[PDB]
Amino acid sequence: MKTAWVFPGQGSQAVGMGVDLLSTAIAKEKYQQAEEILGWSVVEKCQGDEASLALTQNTQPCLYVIEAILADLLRDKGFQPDYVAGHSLGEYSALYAAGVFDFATGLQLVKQRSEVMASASGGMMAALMKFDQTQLQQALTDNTEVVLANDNSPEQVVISGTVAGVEAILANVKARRAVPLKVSGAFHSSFMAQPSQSFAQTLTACHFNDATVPVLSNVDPSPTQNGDRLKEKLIQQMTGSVRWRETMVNLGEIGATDYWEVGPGKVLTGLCKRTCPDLNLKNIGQLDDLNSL
Repeated sequence: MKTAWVFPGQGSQAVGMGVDLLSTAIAKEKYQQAEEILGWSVVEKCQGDEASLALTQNTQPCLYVIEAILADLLRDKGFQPDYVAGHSLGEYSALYAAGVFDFATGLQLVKQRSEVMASASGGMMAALMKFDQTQLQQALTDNTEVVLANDNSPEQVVISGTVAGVEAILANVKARRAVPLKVSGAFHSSFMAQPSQSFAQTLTACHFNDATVPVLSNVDPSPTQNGDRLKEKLIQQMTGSVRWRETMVNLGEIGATDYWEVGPGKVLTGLCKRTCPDLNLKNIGQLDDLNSL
């Protein structure tokens, strides 16, 4: 048996997430750490307005803090990961889970990362479920204003770019539904370049430990544990595509028999269903999940 822990990103947040975790000493502590580092309470913010929670400058550090808490809760129960990965923001949680940086260093990175992306608005992203893979390529080949930002499952991708451009492909690629994401930036595309290049200055000055388990990174989901290759892949992540489909395939084939989504929602196990359906799925995002072992 080999188990992957995978960490969900933006879009998996829901109101009330993490709040039941608060009766554990581990959660209480890290929440207080997050509060001193961030200047606001993650618990309080997770119980706020829905739209407000979805603002990426709230969502990202909220998801990271909760996911790091879940990882440590899992550890305390004795469970340990064989492989880690995370979807966009999730990668940070995965990196913390793998010893690459400590809790606090990670939260500071996430905080800055999410500020950059929140201020780096202008453009737009949309998701496509059940599309003509052929018609997608024609609409994307030679397209300077629209790129592929997530490759999530054979049935699903996310495109990214100018408002005009993304609306176009929407109307002239067979598929529905085709749903604008609740984000207002051209994330995971070259539009993030100038934003991604100041944050990269910050990232390179940060020492990365080697990982205690294999990390499969978004831009290159081949397993590795080298601290410097992982930083390199992470630095590349903000302008680059999330190869999550390939992440799951790599998992299933390098040995992993089980696949645990460590965080709120069912998005990453949902994806795994229609990609590697012979893998065993758990969703660990609530105390109730933890208690069932």
